[PDB]
Amino acid sequence: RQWALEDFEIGRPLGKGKFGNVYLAREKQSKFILALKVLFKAQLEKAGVEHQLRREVEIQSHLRHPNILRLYGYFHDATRVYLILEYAPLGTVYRELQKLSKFDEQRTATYITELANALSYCHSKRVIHRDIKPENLLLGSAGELKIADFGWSVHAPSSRRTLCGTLDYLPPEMIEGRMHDEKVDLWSLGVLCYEFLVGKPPFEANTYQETYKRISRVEFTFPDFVTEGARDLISRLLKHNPSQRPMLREVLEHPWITANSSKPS
Ligand SMILES: Nc1ncnc2c1ncn2[C@@H]1O[C@H](CO)[C@@H](O)[C@H]1O
Repeated sequence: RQWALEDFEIGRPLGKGKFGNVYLAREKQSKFILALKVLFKAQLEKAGVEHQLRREVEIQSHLRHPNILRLYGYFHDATRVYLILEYAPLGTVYRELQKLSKFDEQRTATYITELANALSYCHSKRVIHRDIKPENLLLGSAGELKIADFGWSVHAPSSRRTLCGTLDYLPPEMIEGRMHDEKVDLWSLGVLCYEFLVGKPPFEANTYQETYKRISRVEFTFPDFVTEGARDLISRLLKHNPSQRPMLREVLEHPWITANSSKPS
């Protein structure tokens, strides 16, 4: 229940983040393989994330889902923060997107279904992720999608804010500073589905200021190859009005999703 660094053997780095680095690790006692994410307190303090970390650790620990990355434990070096995480052999969706350039409809539909299932579970338990991007999505050995990086996640409805980072996956309401609900995740689902098929985010721009306008205006276009079934789901998800956005169940039962999805709703 209480861990120390000595209990682990550290391997190659899985990932780097401004706050920290993620390492492959093996628990000595069990030979269990897992990902160890290392954060210095000092980097952490300057930003007011110390409370943010507490929210991430608590929510992820008590959540159990096939499509949600598992947090096994946490401990603190003097002074470093260590997170013990499930290890995903197939890596990030973001990496997969770079290699394939774009995802086929069958693969896209499956990720959405898995995402939707995980989100339904999250929403049921009163959790909203609020930050869903391919960099935050991991792949299981079976190749199943697993959601991760719950830091920005919070209980809703809530007012938690845009200043620090890229706006590509943020809803108009969050960027505009209006209070937001679970619908924020539905918007994210719409952005991801578009990015998977097109290979780029719908509101992507050279400029932060320009992206802000695109999101607020909600002006996006479809390449010719995107199917009408795909367009319909995307258009429904990307709605300036959160109330107009469909429920997760609606997404799961959508004809395009049902037809092209390997995994059942
Ligand atoms: N368990 C893990 N397996 C593989 N990569 C991971 C894991 N946890 C975090 N990462 C990587 O480290 C980054 C920081 O969380 C992620 O965006 C991802 O690239």
